[PDB]
Amino acid sequence: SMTEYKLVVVGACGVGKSALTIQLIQNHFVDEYDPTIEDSYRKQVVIDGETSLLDILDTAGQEEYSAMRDQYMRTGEGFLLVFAINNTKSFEDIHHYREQIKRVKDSEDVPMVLVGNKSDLPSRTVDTKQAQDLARSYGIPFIETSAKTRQGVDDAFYTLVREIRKHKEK
Amino acid sequence: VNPTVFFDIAVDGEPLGRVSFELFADKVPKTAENFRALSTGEKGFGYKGSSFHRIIPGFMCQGGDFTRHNGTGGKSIYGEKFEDENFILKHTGPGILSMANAGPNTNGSQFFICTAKTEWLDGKHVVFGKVKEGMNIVEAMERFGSRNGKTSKKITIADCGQLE
Ligand SMILES: *SCCCC(=O)N[C@H](C(=O)N[C@@H](Cc1cccc(O)c1)C(=O)N1CCC[C@@H](C(=O)OC)N1)C(C)C
Ligand SMILES: Nc1nc2c(ncn2[C@@H]2O[C@H](COP(=O)(O)OP(=O)(O)NP(=O)(O)O)[C@@H](O)[C@H]2O)c(=O)[nH]1
Ligand SMILES: [Mg+2]
Repeated sequence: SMTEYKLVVVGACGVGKSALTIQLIQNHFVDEYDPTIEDSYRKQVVIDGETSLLDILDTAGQEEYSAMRDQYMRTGEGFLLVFAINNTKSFEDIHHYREQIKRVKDSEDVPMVLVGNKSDLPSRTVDTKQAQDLARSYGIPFIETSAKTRQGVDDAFYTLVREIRKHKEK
Repeated sequence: VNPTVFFDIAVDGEPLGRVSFELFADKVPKTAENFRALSTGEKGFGYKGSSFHRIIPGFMCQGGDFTRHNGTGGKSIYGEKFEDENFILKHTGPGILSMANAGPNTNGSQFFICTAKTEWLDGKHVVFGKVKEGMNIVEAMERFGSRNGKTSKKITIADCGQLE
């Protein structure tokens, strides 16, 4: 028996939620865009010497009717808030996701990591400082990732698990 | 009369049955005309041969991508997209025919057939028709769907056209 964590990947359309997840799970990157409705993955990992089972929920970038979004926020233990560094609207959308999670969880202290994805691209529109300051305002880590080059991918998910573990200590 | 169009549905190429639709041209003429013309193929492109790429049992069956064949494509008779014509009609229950979209004013060719009342889509998706005959075929199509909409067999519009 090992610890198990329910992680949820949220963010606007096309920011790379699935590409980050598939890189973690399958160690490959696809340029193709297959929009997500909902997909679930499981992976056994060792993080800080502690072996754990990650249950990862990959969500849709488009909202449906909230009652099922409140569902996975209700049951999720930690959340990746993903935006793309070349999509300013996706960065602006971040606060909506955090607000929704805090509302469902009735807490300002929910395990979360802000993820700035597509850090390989030269079309950047969101400054790193903007994201760092946002993460500071929320009290959460910020991780820059590229699902294409695998930069920061393990770091983003493993840091989220560390945040859950730290929250469980309080 | 409002136009009636038909789809002959196939499952991995084998005929399943015919679904016919009344198109509410009296209320939504531009949206009705788009679907009618794409069903006849008269502009040189349209639904024939395309698939229902997303089937969610108890919710809806979605199709209409004849350009990319993967659920990302869309082409109307007016260009890549056209505006939401009106939101008069509501998603009141099974059989409602409505436009898929990526947000306001992004109608192309993709559409969905409701298998339940879906009121949360009212005012966001333009309703323009209803199943007239063959609702049992739409119900048979749901067996091939799943909670995230992925289909287990190729559900296609083997033939389509206009009856009146
Ligand atoms: S985040 C990527 C959005 C891409 C997009 O909007 N594509 C549309 C499309 O298929 N729209 C769907 C709405 C939708 C809902 C959830 C996720 C995505 O990706 C898209 C649509 O119109 N539609 C009909 C009503 C039901 C809904 C659904 O499946 O809810 C679970 N799909 C195409 C048309 C370009
Ligand atoms: N260059 C680059 N492209 C990326 C990166 N991550 C994703 N992409 C590309 O961006 C597109 C969208 O990726 P995808 O993972 O499907 O995004 P999503 O957030 O899951 N979209 P949805 O909300 O519809 O499910 C794809 O073309 C994918 O290859 C990245 O780090 N770098
Ligand atoms: Mg996705």
